[PDB]
Amino acid sequence: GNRRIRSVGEMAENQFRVGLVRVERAVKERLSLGDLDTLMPQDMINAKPI
Amino acid sequence: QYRYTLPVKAGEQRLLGELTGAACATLVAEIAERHAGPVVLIAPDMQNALRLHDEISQFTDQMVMNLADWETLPYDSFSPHQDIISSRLSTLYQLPTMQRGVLIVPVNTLMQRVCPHSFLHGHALVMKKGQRLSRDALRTQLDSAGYRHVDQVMEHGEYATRGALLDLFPMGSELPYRLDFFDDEIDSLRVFDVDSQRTLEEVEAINLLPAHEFPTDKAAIELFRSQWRDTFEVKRDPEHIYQQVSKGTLPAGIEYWQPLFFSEPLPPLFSYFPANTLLVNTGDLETSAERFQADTLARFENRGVDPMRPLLPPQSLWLRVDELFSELKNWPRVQLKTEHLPTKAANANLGFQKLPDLAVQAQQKAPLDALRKFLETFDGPVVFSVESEGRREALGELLARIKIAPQRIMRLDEASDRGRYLMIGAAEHGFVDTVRNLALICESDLLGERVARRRQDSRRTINPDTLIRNLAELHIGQPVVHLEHGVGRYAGMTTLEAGGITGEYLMLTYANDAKLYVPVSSLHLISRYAGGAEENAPLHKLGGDAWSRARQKAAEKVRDVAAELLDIYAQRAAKEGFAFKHDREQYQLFCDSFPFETTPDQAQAINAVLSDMCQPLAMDRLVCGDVGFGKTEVAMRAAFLAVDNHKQVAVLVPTTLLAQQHYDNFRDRFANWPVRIEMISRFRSAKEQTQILAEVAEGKIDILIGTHKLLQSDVKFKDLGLLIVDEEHRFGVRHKERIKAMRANVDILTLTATPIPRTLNMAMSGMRDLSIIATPPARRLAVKTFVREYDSMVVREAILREILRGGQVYYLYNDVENIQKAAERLAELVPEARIAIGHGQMRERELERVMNDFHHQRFNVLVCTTIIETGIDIPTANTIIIERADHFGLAQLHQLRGRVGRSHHQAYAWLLTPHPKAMTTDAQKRLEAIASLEDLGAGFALATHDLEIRGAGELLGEEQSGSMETIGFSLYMELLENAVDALKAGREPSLEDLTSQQTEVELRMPSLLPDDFIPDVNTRLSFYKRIASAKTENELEEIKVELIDRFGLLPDPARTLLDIARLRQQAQKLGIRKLEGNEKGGVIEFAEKNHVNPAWLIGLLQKQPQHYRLDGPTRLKFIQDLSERKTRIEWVRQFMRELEENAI
Ligand SMILES: Nc1ncnc2c1ncn2[C@@H]1O[C@H](COP(=O)(O)OP(=O)(O)OP(=O)(O)O)[C@@H](O)[C@H]1O
Ligand SMILES: [Mg+2]
Repeated sequence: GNRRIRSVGEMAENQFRVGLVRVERAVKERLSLGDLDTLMPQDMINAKPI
Repeated sequence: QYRYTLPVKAGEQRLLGELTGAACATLVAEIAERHAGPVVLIAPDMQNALRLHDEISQFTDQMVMNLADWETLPYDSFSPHQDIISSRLSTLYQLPTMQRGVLIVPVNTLMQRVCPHSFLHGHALVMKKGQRLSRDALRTQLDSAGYRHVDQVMEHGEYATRGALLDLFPMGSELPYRLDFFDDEIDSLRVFDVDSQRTLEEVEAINLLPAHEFPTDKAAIELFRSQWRDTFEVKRDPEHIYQQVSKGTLPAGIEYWQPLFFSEPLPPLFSYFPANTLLVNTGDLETSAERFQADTLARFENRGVDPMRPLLPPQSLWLRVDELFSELKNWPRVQLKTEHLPTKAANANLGFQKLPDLAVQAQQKAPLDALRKFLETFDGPVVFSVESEGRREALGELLARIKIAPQRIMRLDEASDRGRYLMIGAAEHGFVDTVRNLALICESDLLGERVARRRQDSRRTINPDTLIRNLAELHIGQPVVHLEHGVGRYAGMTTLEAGGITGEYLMLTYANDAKLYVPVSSLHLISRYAGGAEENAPLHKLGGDAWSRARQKAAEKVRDVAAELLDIYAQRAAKEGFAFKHDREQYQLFCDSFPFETTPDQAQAINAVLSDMCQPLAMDRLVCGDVGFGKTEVAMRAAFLAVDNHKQVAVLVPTTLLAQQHYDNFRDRFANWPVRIEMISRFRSAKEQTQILAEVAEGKIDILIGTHKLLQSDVKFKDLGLLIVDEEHRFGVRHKERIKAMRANVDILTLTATPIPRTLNMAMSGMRDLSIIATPPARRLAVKTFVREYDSMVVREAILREILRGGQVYYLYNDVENIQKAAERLAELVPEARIAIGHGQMRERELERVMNDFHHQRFNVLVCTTIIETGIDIPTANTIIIERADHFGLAQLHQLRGRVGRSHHQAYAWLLTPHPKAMTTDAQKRLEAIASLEDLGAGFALATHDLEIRGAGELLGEEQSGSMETIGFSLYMELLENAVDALKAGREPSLEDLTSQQTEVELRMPSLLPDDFIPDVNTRLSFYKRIASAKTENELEEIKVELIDRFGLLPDPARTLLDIARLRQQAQKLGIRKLEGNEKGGVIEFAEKNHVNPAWLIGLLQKQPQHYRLDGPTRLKFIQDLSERKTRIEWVRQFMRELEENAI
């Protein structure tokens, strides 16, 4: 009742969240940088740290 | 006789009128000279005071001196930097008896209270030999000081007056001193022993001032505590200033708890004034005292929170404006105000009209029209008041253009009825003194204004093909034009959320199905289609394809750098250097023009540079020294040695503003020696560059300061003799070598503060010399670094602390698109400041104006990018505020921190960071490192820290900083020695020579011998030489077969190199002087005596109008679908052959 099971889904979701934190940090920097009015999300996020 | 009478009575005023700009200066000079006693100039604000301290000193010679105020803000948290106090007390000790001169105080200091007597004539003694004072006067003043008459002075508070000699053992020091008054005068300062009474040293002037503004001994501490328990309440905490003082330490802002220490109210500073001053005003006081009182009250209530560290009322440390005007009815006063005062006694009008419209511009063929027409119609004299010394020459060769040669006068009343004179000072605006007919034309009245950015007609079209009236009726799929993004397809209404609002939007589908929603409140931004192609309409991509197409470029390593660098160094190590000639006295005069003293490490670097230049080898020296240590004067004292042998120095700086600053500084320093200095950059227009280059080539310009425009292959020096790279932690490599490549034996003097790792390792391995600079020059203080999360209150407090001191602020922002909004936000945050924007993407005649005005204090805060990262001086700027310091290198942060300081003022530097939930770990590591090393001489340690982490790049390639598997130095010296021996024996020309006469066949398609194909850099270089020197196709074929034998198959870059050299061989014989090629076509440039059939040429033009166009005397542009490089090659070869069969 004190030891619990984290199988495939929970573990991989944790790593996905770890990647998503770096993604959203990079998104925040890219937004605060200049020239907002011609950005698009594809040219904004990086699919590397996921 | 004079114009008006000064007043001498209780508080009678004299209003003087009409005095326009920089005439307050001449009036106060006149007043200071005509008055038998002191003159106290009460400026309205510290800024103005500082300005006046430079202007007045130009028009007279009385000792004009400020009163060095605590540069803190009311109830601030910083100490007044003890040096300041050593000049804030000494003034006060002389103030009761100053017999002549001008003391300049703003009202920031005038309203303040100062030490109240006693403590000054008790805990101090300033006395120079020219103190005509008796024995018994000192006796009674030491009696009031409480000293005891002891014949054998041994401990503190003891004095003696025996015979003619007077002895003292002062409160401050542990040494007794013998005085020897003769005939109502002091005659000796004999440092005699505590007991032996034997003189150790005879001095002329003695200074024993307290090193704190308030008494610090035990009795005063007990008094402070008692007054504290009287007024405030003590809390038990080791940080409360009650316990801090009690434990003996003094807190940070302890000066603002001054009045507690004394138990007698602080005198209003007016008790310190002499018997008969004459307060000269400026502007207004019953308006600026009120503003300062309001700001002080605001600070008192702002910080009247924080039970820790509580505050006295402003009445207790500042005069109240009511008292201040109770006291300015106790001194005879003269007000200088710039407006027509009607008529009465105690009032007068001095006709001081403004100058006419004086301005110049290069637009008219006659630029000097305003002046040439003003200076004939002027019966009176004219004085030109140029700013610096060197600027005189920059104004002496401009008035030669209209035949006016100004004498130099010293005092303004040397002018005649009719003459042009110039004087050197710091005045800022002209005036036509129509009383005595004279005129003063300051240099800021020849550079009036800039009026560009007047645009072009139409940025919008209204009601044309598609009105866009749009009461929505549009169908679905109907093409539509958004004004900013182009054509899309309207795909219906929709409803959206946007973070708290539910709205209705229009639905537009661009390419790749990337949808754009536009609000219905702003549907007028949308127009209907116009091309008549409502079924054949295109579709743009939103946001462009900048991100997509940026990866199209590269990966061909189009040029091998190892061969070029090895050949450059090999040509370097072969040729014998130039051994300059050194003339002792003729360089002694250049040394004497230096208004400073060379610190014993700068004078060591200078001696090393000179004794290295005067050797038969070629210098290559790095002068790594911490920022602001005077590295530039090393460059000037080497530049003098160079150009005194007629040798064409060339200074290379990596930005335009630094180029402009160095141009001004070099004209200042070489302001008498006949060396013509010029600057080439993008500031200089194309009718100035095309003359500077002709001058250089003919060899008349003798120093050429330039940005990368210098190293652009059209700049041919006559006799280059010295190269001074400045701020070399830029430039890459090819820029540093592009000037060494044309002239090998040139001397390089590489100035930097944080050398980039490649050229720091390469200095630490003996390839270059290194001459560090330590011992910060005179009175520099390590800049205080603060790292905070960004905060509007922190920004406001920092800015006001700098501005109310009078200095200026760099507010580094580093984002060009948002810098306009950032400056607007800043100017709404701090209404008290004056703000301008500076960044290297303006029309450059705006950037000239901005950084000129900054140098002349015309605004305070400069919202700037990292264009100020490279050594902008501005010695008044004493606060940088780095907006987003988390993304900056250590070297970058150090150079930015080094912009402030530069003078005796303590200078703060803030590194604002975003809130730490979004800063990488490396960022906090960088920031804590750069905040740790807040000292002097930290630059070289930081550079050798940046190296060792970053690691030096290739020793024989580009890419200065990185591990990346270089070639070894131990291998490199052997490789270079092999190159040197083969070269000299062989005597082949450099590769650059084979580049020089090369008929350019830049077809921008890769052409080199690949590294794996011929690994030995030396042998590959030998093939480069023998190929480009092959002057027969048979020789080329012999090279081809030998290379096939020695290394097998020929890769594509190698065979293209062979074919391109073939085409060279052909085209040089033909008459094609420069041939091109690209994806879509190219241009062929013929020579003057070409072998091209012109009948065939017109035939090309007229049977193929879509392929051949002549644009220039020899420029034949061809356009073909050169989408395959092999097809490109066959096209150009076949073209030439078709020409050569018709060659004539
Ligand atoms: N020995 C010295 N004593 C006092 N002041 C000096 C001395 N040497 C230089 N200075 C002053 O210090 C300032 C330093 O500016 P300078 O450009 O000469 O060096 P630097 O600023 O380190 O070089 P850079 O502009 O490349 O950073 C100059 O204004 C100079 O007048
Ligand atoms: Mg420099």
